[PDB]
Amino acid sequence: KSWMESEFRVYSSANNCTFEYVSQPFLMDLEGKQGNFKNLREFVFKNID
Amino acid sequence: ALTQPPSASGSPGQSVTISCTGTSSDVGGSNYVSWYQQHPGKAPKLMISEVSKRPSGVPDRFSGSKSGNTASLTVSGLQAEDEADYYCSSYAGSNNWVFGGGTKLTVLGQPKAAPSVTLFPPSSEELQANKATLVCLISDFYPGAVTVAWKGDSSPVKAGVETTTPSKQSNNKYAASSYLSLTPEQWKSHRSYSCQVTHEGSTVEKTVAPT
Amino acid sequence: GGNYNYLYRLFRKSNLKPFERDISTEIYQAGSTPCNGVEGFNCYFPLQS
Ligand SMILES: *[C@@H]1O[C@H](CO)[C@@H](O)[C@H](O)[C@H]1NC(C)=O
Ligand SMILES: *[C@@H]1O[C@H](CO)[C@@H](O)[C@H](O)[C@H]1NC(C)=O
Repeated sequence: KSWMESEFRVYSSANNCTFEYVSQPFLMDLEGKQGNFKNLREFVFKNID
Repeated sequence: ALTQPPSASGSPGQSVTISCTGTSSDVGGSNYVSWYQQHPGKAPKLMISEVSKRPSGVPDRFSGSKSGNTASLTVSGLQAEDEADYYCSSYAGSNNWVFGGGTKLTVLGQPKAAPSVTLFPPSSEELQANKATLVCLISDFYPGAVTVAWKGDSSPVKAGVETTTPSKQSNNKYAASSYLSLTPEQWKSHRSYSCQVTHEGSTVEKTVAPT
Repeated sequence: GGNYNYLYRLFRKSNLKPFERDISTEIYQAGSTPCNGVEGFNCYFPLQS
């Protein structure tokens, strides 16, 4: 009785890393709902200096 | 290689052109095309840099241009002394660095001459010597852009022939020679051979038949 | 005899923005014809010691 995280297919290699951060562990839900959109998340990304 | 016609000449105080007509990906696909000059005995001297540029010296009669896969040089005014070879050159793709073929550039102040041709078949002692050589001599043909072709009874041949580069005589015209190697059984195989020489479009040929 | 552990970039297409870092070692093309990742005619390794 479970939805589980199986694949992570993003990159092949990662050679010369400069910055790295990893948050504290948690566990999301991953369960597929069937209602209406219940969550809005908004982000602003800027890149200066 | 690249292509340039091996003979071009004109009157002193005029404009002569020389075409380099390379392919793409060395001359058409680039811009680093140069022109050199070699007097008979010296090192080459850089005469024209990229496309149309000059070093110091180099009096402004020489000019260059490029119109696609054909770059060209033009001398505007033969003083007396710009007889040279004028190799064109290009940078090809992978550091290749190709070259040209070389064009003699004379200035016959007078009237062109006729290449006197003379042909000799293999002597008798050579026939007894189990070998055979045809001898084609060319002489007195002012402007030196001669070329030669050899003929068996009806067909051209391209094996066993050696051709001297033209050499200047005392009268300041040229002379040349070519040799044809044959086994005597091939000498009597074909009923006759000939040496033809072409010179400024014109052509003269001589012919000899075995006995 | 020299210490060659310290390097600097000598060639780039444009100036850096402030506070960025360029650790790429792609071969700088000084000419009009490309060179496909070999050093040679008008193509230089962009880092010197
Ligand atoms: C990145 O990787 C390449 C090849 O593995 C290496 O030459 C280079 O030194 C690395 N970068 C740094 C900052 O060490
Ligand atoms: C950012 O990357 C682009 C790649 O298209 C490059 O053209 C540009 O010069 C880079 N930024 C700077 C400041 O050079």
